[PDB]
Amino acid sequence: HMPAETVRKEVALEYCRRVNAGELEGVLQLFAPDARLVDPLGTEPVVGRAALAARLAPALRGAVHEEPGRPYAAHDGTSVVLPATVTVGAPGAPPQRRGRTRVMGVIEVGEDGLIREMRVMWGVTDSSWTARPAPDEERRKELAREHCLRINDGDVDGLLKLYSPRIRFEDPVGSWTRTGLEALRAHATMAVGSNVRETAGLTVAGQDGRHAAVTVSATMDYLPSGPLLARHHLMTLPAPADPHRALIGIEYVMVIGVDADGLIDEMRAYWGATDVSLLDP
Ligand SMILES: CC[C@@H](C(=O)N1C(=O)O[C@@H](c2ccccc2)[C@H]1C)[C@H]1O[C@](CC)([C@H]2CC[C@](CC)([C@H](C)O)O2)C[C@@H]1C
Ligand code: NA
Repeated sequence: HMPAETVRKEVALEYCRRVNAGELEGVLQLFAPDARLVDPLGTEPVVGRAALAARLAPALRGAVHEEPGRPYAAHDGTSVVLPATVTVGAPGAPPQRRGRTRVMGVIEVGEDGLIREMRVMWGVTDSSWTARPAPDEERRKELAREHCLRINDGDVDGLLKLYSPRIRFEDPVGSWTRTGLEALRAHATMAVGSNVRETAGLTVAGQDGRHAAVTVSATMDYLPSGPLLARHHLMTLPAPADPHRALIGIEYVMVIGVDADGLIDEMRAYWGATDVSLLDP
């Protein structure tokens, strides 16, 4: 039996706390012995505690500081996503030569609560270490926001133009994969019919020429989603007295992957029961 959503959220924030405390050993104890770290996306994984120590020690020596945002869960018993800002320099650099990077970390926690995998999404356009251009990263972050805009405008035909016929999507992570534009059309049609509104917060790109992610605050009519969420352990609040007036709120992170033609061919949404609220009335 897998760690509760709130426990996985605790582990993600604890990682930041132990990094911040400068505790190399303490940090390492949070990871499984054979854990994998990918940072940034589009690099070889670091594998195992010896390798992780080699990777983290220089950052600890550079007084790395991590300022976490809000964590998001999933319905897979394992995943959690944490936006953060990370500041660091060479050992003993003044603030002048410390760079700051916006990231979103994806962690997969084991049954015992230890981190099995960590993938860190951030692009050059998310970091003060460089002003080099990366038009592709910007394009992908824009596409993530454009999804929300088209849903909000009720423009299902428009939304589908962003997507590949080969689109695989999963909502929430830990459900199942749906394939194809007609499935996306049905999902989007249900969203629009439920008065879904998707308000985007923060974006980051991955450095793999493929990924981007956006934080989203959504609302929608309590019916029909609420009773379905309740039945599948995704809404643990009491039912509203009048389901016809109530709204559901969901905080999530949407990760997208973009193909060789600039179309979105992968989409995942990270949220769980602890990310779901009820606006009643
Ligand atoms: C049936 C539809 C809904 C849905 O998938 N699910 C659901 O109820 O129950 C989940 C579920 C999961 C496992 C088992 C059974 C049910 C899942 C299928 C959700 O889908 C919506 C509306 C289309 C969209 C809007 C934004 C977004 C993220 C919140 C995502 C980026 O599309 O989800 C919100 C709605 C709660
Ligand atoms: Na930059």
